[PDB]
Amino acid sequence: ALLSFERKYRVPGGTLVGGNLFDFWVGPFYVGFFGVATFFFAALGIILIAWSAVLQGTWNPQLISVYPPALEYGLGGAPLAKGGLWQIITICATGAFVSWALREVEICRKLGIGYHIPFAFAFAILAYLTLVLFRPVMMGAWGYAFPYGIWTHLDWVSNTGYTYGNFHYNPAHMIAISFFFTNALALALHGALVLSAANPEKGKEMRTPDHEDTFFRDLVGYSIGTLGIHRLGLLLSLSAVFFSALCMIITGTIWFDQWVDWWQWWVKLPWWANIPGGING
Amino acid sequence: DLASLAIYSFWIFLAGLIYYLQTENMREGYPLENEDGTPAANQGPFPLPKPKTFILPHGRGTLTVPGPESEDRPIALARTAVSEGFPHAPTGDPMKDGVGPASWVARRDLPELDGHGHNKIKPMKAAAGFHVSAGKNPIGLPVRGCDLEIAGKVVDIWVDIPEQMARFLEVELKDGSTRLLPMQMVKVQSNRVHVNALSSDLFAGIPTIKSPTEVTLLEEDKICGYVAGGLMYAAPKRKS
Amino acid sequence: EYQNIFSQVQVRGPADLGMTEDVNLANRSGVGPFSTLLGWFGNAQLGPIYLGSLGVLSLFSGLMWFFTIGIWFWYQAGWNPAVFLRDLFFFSLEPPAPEYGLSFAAPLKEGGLWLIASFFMFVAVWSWWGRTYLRAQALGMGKHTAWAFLSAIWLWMVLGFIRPILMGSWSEAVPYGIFSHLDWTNNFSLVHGNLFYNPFHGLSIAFLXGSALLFAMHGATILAVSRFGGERELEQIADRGTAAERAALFVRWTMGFNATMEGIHRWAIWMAVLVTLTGGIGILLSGTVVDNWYVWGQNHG
Ligand code: BCL
Ligand code: BCL
Ligand code: BCL
Ligand SMILES: CC[C@H]1c2cc3[nH]c4c(c3C)C(=O)[C@H](C(=O)OC)c4c3nc(cc4[nH]c(cc(n2)[C@@H]1C)c(C(C)=O)c4C)[C@@H](C)[C@@H]3CCC(=O)OC/C=C(\C)CCC[C@H](C)CCC[C@H](C)CCCC(C)C
Ligand SMILES: COC(C)(C)C/C=C/C(C)=C/C=C/C(C)=C/C=C/C(C)=C/C=C\C=C(C)\C=C\C=C(/C)CC/C=C(\C)CCC=C(C)C
Ligand SMILES: CCCCCCCCCCCC[N+](C)(C)[O-]
Ligand SMILES: CCCCCCCCCCCC[N+](C)(C)[O-]
Ligand SMILES: [Cl-]
Ligand SMILES: [Fe+3]
Repeated sequence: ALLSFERKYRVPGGTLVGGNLFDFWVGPFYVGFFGVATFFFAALGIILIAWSAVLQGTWNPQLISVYPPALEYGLGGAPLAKGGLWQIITICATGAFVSWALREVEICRKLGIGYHIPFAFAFAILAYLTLVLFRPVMMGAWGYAFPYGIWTHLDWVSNTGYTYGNFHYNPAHMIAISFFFTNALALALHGALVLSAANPEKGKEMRTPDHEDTFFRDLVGYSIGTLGIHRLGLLLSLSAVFFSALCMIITGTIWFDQWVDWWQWWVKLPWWANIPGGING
Repeated sequence: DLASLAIYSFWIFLAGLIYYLQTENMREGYPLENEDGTPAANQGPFPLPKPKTFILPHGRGTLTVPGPESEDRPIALARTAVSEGFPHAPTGDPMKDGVGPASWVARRDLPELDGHGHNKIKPMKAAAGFHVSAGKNPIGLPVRGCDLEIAGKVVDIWVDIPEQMARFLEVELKDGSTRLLPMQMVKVQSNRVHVNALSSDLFAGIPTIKSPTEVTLLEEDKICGYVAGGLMYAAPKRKS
Repeated sequence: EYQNIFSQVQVRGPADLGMTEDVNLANRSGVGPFSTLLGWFGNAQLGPIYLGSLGVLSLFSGLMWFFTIGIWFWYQAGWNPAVFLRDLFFFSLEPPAPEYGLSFAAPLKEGGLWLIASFFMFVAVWSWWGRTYLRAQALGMGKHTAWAFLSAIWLWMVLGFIRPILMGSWSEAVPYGIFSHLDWTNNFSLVHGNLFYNPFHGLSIAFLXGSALLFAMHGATILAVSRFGGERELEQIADRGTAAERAALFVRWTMGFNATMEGIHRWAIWMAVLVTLTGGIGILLSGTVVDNWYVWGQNHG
């Protein structure tokens, strides 16, 4: 079934691979070559997750976990039962993620729009690959990577984090946090502003961008505008993830001591390092 | 305990909230249709919402949604397969016909107004006080197609007055007529404006507007659409 | 292929004094300057801002809060500008000791100040809230910004006011300090038995991360369809055009469900406000009702 305005858009073409073979929809879903790949890597990856659950001895989803190899195996392979399944599943996860991004490109071409969405999505693939691929390789084992389980992946964050003290003190963590916070502020503001102009005081006509821009200027003296806000949101959230991967690529590779102590470079600056009083000395 | 209460209450409120959100996004394009335009049998899980009515400013009537959905235009397409789910090939020139990435929508054929009821977009030559403030001024530059051939010259910028941004390049063609080019679809360079989406032979094909100083919403969609369609359809004439 | 992340040309006209509606124009400033730097990303125009009684009141007490904290940072630094710049992150204005409970009888050097600056902040923020409501009312707009703002006020109120009063001591509240408010956070989690077991924490994280995903998509899409005039989120509601049609079709073809131009902004406002709404409940219940989220999690309830 089709949206009331949709038929005029379901034209042939735009594919990257395969020509007109997978150029079709199933229900609302566009397929394409990379729809097939997505479903392949996803179906294959799901099977191995259930296989991992057979060997583990549990079907409870709050207990299924698929752990990386032990540190002992370094960056080599390991038995299916002892870390190899995470290795296959991880390859599949990547396959499914990259085919998802690529399938989105194909959807974009048919529709004649910009590629901004898969581009944004590629930053999230970056983050995933930092955690399960770039950081482990540099550190020298797959063991440094996180496990595929609901609550156990949360134990990894707590344990990785707490290994360097309070992880709060990673300076890239701090920046990454800030962008994550500002994006939510900007999202609530954008959401509220559009709705407040389309949905005014009862009985009044719809407001105009004019009203939206006047509201911001009246409130903080500056209005970024309606194109600027989407520029801003795309950019805020893409930065958040970027500094996340960054705080995490430098941890255990070029900085492995405690993160609170890194700040001592500032305090030992020589022109005040030995001045007495304050908190330090 | 009290926290267990808290969290069930929340997961219930969260389930009604998603239901609300889901039905609010059914206010356009519904009910679903078969590819022949009759109503589909399977309309999905949630019902349609209680219609809402917007009051359009400036005495422009109302809009009530969900409302009756007619394309109000002709669709030049034919089926390619015997079963639902495949593409629909164009039966003419998709760029002229307005299908695929060249589609437009039958929007009001009036210009969007600002908060004061004046035309929101004016050619700069009629926008008092307006000038290029930063960046390269495109006015006067020649316009180049994706086939590396020259199609026209920029003779004005069409500007959003309340938002103070450039929105169209008014391009003059060889016969003396002009056309609007979406500003998002040109690359202004030191010695030219480059248009990746159109070869030069397709510039006269850009839809024209009916008044030299105003562009209407239909007009905006037809122009904009046609330019985007060249990305797919004018590809038999493009190099790097 | 130009991407629309920066403007290629900037146009300028007269400064925009703004819509009037029921606004008292005696309280709008002169238009500030025009930033060309800002003009590549958004609007070049700075000002005019609107200041009334609530504006001054908020801005006044907003500074009084800020100054109190920084006055105590100099006293901590022993007035040496060099010490100040060095230990700036390390200074901290702390709430009264537990001994003083909820009384205001605390000495200046041991709380009291924190209570002064806390009160000034409390006046500044609520002032500013009423300002967002009253600014919308003047333009005849909905009060969505003010209700959404209330959800951030929720968490803040819980962290330093509601939860301290419920615990019975001002000491439970957050201090004023860069590195010191970080430490309060870690600690809070440790004492209550790992906040990762607080289900409102894990939900509030879901919405955090989901707001980054949503604004990532919404922004990318509107840029992807600005060639059709999509950034014009509002007239596309009054009169759906092709920008709105293809933005809907991207998400239907990718992942199967529907998004209208207005409809997707309801997702935006709720995804965002749920971060602080859920989080506030999790911090409020922590230590009032629940001592140890691991132990609570063990009984699943
Ligand atoms: C005790 C734990 C430590 C700590 C240790 C860590 C550690 C350790 C890490 C972080 C990381 C992060 N932390 Mg920290 N952190 C702490 C305290 C905090 C506080 C806080 C209030 O105190 C906050 C707000 C944060 C915030 C953050 C972010 C900066 C960052 C997570 C986002 C991210 O990477 O997204 C990136 C997004 C992804 C990786 C997801 C990608 C999704 C993929 C591409 C697609 C998946 C599809 C899925 C399978 C689809 C399936 C469903 C359907 C079938 C379709 N931390 C404490 C002090 N923090 C992480 C980071 O920076 O990672 C790079 C990290 O590794
Ligand atoms: C990003 C930094 C850290 C990390 C730190 C945290 C912390 C801290 C928390 C979570 C939380 C969650 N994380 Mg984790 N998380 C990481 C990487 C991942 C990856 C991945 C890269 O593949 C995935 C799929 C998940 C998945 C999840 C969910 C179990 C949960 C809610 C996510 C959410 O709302 O997202 C935002 C996305 C949306 C709103 C869109 C919809 C996404 C749907 C719901 C995804 C479900 C995935 C499903 C359960 C598993 C995949 C299906 C497979 C076929 C098996 N995390 C890394 C290592 N994650 C929270 C939680 O409650 O966990 C118990 C939590 O507190
Ligand atoms: C080691 C530390 C603990 C931890 C302890 C805590 C504690 C403690 C808290 C959180 C909170 C949160 N944590 Mg946790 N958390 C950790 C691990 C994580 C990780 C992770 C490892 O990946 C992540 C992603 C998160 C994520 C989150 C957020 C979802 C949430 C804060 C929401 C927010 O927007 O606050 C930012 C917004 C505000 C605080 C509201 C501010 C509103 C006011 C009105 C602003 C006024 C500003 C004032 C006027 C100054 C203006 C100055 C200038 C004028 C500009 N936590 C570990 C487990 N976390 C909070 C929460 O809700 O928990 C449920 C919380 O209190
Ligand atoms: C970069 C900014 C933010 C962002 C953006 C973003 N995400 C996106 C997009 C964009 C722009 C999309 O276009 C795309 C999309 O379609 O969204 C609806 C997507 C998407 N973001 C998703 C999730 C997601 N995004 C996250 C984060 C973020 N996404 C960033 C914060 C997170 C977090 C914070 O943890 C998650 C979980 C999906 C909804 C979707 C991608 C769907 C996809 O790739 O589907 C193909 C794959 C499958 C259907 C399943 C494959 C299964 C595996 C082979 C087996 C499982 C392996 C996996 C490692 C198990 C892990 C689970 C445990 C860790 C619990
Ligand atoms: C340059 O030097 C000068 C002196 C000029 C200026 C410098 C100033 C400086 C150095 C400022 C630095 C400020 C900093 C570092 C601020 C940090 C603030 C942070 C991180 C705050 C975090 C959280 C705060 C919270 C949660 C506060 C909550 C408060 C309330 C909810 C209200 C509290 C109300 C109370 C206690 C009751 C008050 C009394 C009555 C009767 C209502
Ligand atoms: C988020 C803050 C945005 C910037 C706000 C500053 C702009 C204030 C402009 C007022 C200036 C008017 N004045 C006094 C110069 O005439
Ligand atoms: C929120 C602050 C963001 C402001 C961004 C300022 C970036 C300047 C970009 C200049 C590049 C424009 N140009 C044409 C020179 O390329
Ligand atoms: Cl910043
Ligand atoms: Fe703004």
